[PDB]
Amino acid sequence: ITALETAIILIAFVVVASVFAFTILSAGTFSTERGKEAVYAGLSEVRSSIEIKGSVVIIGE
Amino acid sequence: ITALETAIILIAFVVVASVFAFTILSAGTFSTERGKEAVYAGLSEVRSSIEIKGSVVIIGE
Repeated sequence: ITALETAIILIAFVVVASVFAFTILSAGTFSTERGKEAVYAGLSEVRSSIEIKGSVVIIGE
Repeated sequence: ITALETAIILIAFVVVASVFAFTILSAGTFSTERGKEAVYAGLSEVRSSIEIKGSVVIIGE
């Protein structure tokens, strides 16, 4: 007797673990993507800049 | 577990540096502009003298 039912719980747990493992794999991929994008965005902002060259001229009507 | 955690803290520190960096850039531009005004202001004052020519005359009522 004891042999047969042990099989059922045996399958039941591995299926749950596999489904959980699949979710972690998908979740981990999204997290890394978000982190990578943040670094690229930060570097772009620091680099961009404008400076004024020469004197300012004003024209009277 | 440690992977998912580390992404969240990592983004937090990058954003803080980005905001701090932006503040420095804007702050530094103001300082340079103010320093430049002083030199032009100083030079203008030195050359703006005036001089008396001739003799002084008084008219009797």
